[PDB]
Amino acid sequence: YHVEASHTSRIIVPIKKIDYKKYNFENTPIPRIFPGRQFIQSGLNEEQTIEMRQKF
Amino acid sequence: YHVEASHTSRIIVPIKKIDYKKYNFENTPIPRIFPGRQFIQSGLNEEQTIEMRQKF
Amino acid sequence: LLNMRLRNISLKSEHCILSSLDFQTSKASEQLTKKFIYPQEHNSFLKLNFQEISYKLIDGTSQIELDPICPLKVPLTAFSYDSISATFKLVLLPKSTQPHRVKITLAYELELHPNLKLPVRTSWETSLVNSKLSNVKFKFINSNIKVIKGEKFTMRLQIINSSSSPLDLVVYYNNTINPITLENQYQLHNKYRKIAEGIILLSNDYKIPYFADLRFIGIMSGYYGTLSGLKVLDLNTNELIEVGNGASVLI
Repeated sequence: YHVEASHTSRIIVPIKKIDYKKYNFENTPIPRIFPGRQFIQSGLNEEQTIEMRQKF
Repeated sequence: YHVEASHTSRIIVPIKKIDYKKYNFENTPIPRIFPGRQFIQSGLNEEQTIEMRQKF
Repeated sequence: LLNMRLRNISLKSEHCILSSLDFQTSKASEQLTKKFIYPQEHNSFLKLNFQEISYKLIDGTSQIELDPICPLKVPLTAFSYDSISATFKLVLLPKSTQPHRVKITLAYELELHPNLKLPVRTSWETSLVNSKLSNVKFKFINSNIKVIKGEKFTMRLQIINSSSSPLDLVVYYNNTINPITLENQYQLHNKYRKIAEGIILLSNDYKIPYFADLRFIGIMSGYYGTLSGLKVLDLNTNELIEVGNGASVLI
C-alpha cells in the first residue's frame, strides 16, 4: 500500500468468526495484571458484567 | 519519480553546451508574433539590446 | 364517427415525451353495421388503414415515429403506434393535427372513401438535488446507471456552491442497520440490511477541498437505485444532508 501525507486507505482484512461452543467467553473477566489488591465490590449489575466481559 | 503532496524532487537533467561558432545568437531579436505595428524607437542602449537578445 | 380514439402523450425527464394515439373501432356503430353486414352475410370487415402521419406545428411535418405502419386491414382490431416527440424546454405546448385515412373496402370489395384527419392541442397533461442550507448542489458526472461486476469502480461527484465558505463538508457512508404488520416488519429490515451491507466506501471521511472522486467497492449484487447510505455534512451547523441519487447494477 501507500499513504502519502493525509490520504487514508481502508484496509479490508478478512477473518473468520469464532465458535461459541469452542471458546467459553464467560471466563474470569478483565483479569488483573497483578494478583491480590483490595477486593472491593464490583458495584455493577451481573448482566452488565456479562456484556463487559464479551466486549473485552 | 514520485511527489506526494509537498515534497520537492530536484530533477537533474543533463544536457550539452551550445557552440558560439555554430549558432549566431545575435540574429533579429525578440521577433514579434505579428509583423508590422507602430515601429517606435527601442529607447534602450545597443549593449543592453545584446544582453536582452542572449537572455531570450 | 366509427374508430374511437384517444391521445396519450407521456412525459419523461430525460428530455423526451412520446405520443401514441390509440384507435379502436368500438361497438357503437359496430352493433348496427355488423348486423347489416350479417344480413348481407359478412362479419369480417376490412377498412384498409394504411395512410397516417402526424403534424407538429404550422410547419405540418410528418414526424418519424419509433414504430412502423404497414397495410393494416382486419376485423375488430385496435392499434396504437408510438412516435418519438422532442420535449420542450418549457410550457410551449405544440398543438398537433392527427392525420389518418382508412379506405373502407367493405363486403363484395366495395371501397368507401373515409379518413380520420383532425387537429387538437397536444398537451401532455403533465441527477441533481438542491441543498437546504447553502447554495450547494450535488450531481454525478459519471452516468447514474452503470454496469460493474463485484470488483472496484470509479465514481465521481459534483459540488458547486457559492464561494462564501466554499469548504468543510464531510462524507460518511454509515454502514449500520437502521434498527426499525409483520411482512412489512421483515420488509423494511431487508431493505436496510442490503443498503448497509451492499457497497462499502473505501475512502470515508473524505475532506473535500470542487471535484472529488469518491471511492467505493460493492460486495453483493442487485439494483441499488437511490443508494442512500452516503451522507455529506456541513461541519458548521450540522445538518444531515443526503445524496439519494444514482444507481448501480452489479450484473
